Amino acid sequence: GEAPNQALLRILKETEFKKIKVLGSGAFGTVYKGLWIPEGEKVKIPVAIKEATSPKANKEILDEAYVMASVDNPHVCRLLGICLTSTVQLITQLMPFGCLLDYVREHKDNIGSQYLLNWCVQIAKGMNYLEDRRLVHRDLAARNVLVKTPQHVKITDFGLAKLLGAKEYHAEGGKVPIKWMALESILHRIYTHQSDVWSYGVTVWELMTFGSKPYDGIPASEISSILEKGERLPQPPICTIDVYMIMVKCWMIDADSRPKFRELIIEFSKMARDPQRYLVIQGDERMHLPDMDDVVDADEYLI
Ligand SMILES: COc1ccccc1Nc1cc[nH]c(=O)c1C(=O)Nc1ccc(N2CCN(C)CC2)cc1
Repeated sequence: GEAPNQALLRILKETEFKKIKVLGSGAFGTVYKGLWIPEGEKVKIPVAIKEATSPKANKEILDEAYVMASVDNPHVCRLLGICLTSTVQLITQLMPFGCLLDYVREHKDNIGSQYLLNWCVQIAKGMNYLEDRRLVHRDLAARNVLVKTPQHVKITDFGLAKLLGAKEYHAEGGKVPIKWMALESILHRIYTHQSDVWSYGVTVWELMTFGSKPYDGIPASEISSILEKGERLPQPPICTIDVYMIMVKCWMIDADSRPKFRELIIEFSKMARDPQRYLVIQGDERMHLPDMDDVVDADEYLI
C-alpha cells in the first residue's frame, strides 16, 4: 500500500514549560514566547507556544500538529510537542527574529545580496524537502518564513499543507491568499508542488523589494484577469535580468515549464557564490546583520 507514518507525537506537561511574554495575538489565536524545561534533563529550550474552546479549532490544530510532527529538515519548522490543556497548544522552536517579511522591512538598510540569495537557497531547500515528503504547502510567502538567526531561516504555517499519495490536490472553499497563488489554483482550486513554485516566485519578489505588497491596491478578484492577460509582478530595482528571469519562470501558465525546487537550489547557489553580479544594492558588503547557563537550542536538543 502506502508507507506507514511512524512519526512520534510528544505530549508535554503544562508544568514542564514556562510562558514569558506574548509575541503575537492574532484573530485565529495567540503565540507566546516561553522556556521548556524537560523532566530532569538540566536544559532550557526557548520555545514558541501557539494556542474559547471549540471542537472544530482543536480538529484543525491537531491536523497541523500531525503535519509538523511528520517533517524533519533544517529549513522546516520543527514541532517539539503538544500540551493537552482545555485548548491544545502547539510547542515549537522559538525563531527569535520573527517572520522574514517584517525582518526585511525592518532591516532594509542592512540587508546585503549574500543574505537575500542565501535566504532563497534556504527556502528552496526546505521546499524541496516537503516535495520529497509529498507535501503541498499551499501558503508559502515571506510572512511564513521564520528567522532563527539572520543567516538561518525556516518555512512555517502548515495550516493549509496537504499530503499526497500517488499528483495534485483539489481544494474546496476556504479563505486562500490569491496574490501568492498559481493560475490553476485560482481558476480550478488545483494545488501541486509546481503551484508552490509560483508562490516561491512571489516570496522571492517580496524579499527583493524589501517587503513590498504584491499588486498593491489591486483587488483579489482582478488578479485572475491580470494573470490571464499575461501580466506579472515588476522587476525589483535591485534585480539583474538573471534573478528576475528565475522569478518570471516560476510564473508560467504551464506548471511543468516552471523550475523544480532542486533547480532553484542550484541556480541560487551559483548566484550566492558571487552575489554582487546578481543583486545591485547601494552600499553592499559594508552592510552587516547580528539564567542562560543551561539554555540549549531545539536544533541541538534531540531524543
Ligand atoms: C506570527 O508568526 C507566525 C506565522 C505563522 C505561523 C507561526 C508563527 N509564529 C511562530 C511560530 C513558531 N515560532 C516562532 O518563533 C513564531 C513567531 O512568530 N516568533 C516571533 C514573532 C515576533 C518576534 N519579534 C521579533 C522582533 N520584533 C521587533 C518584535 C517581535 C519574535 C519571534
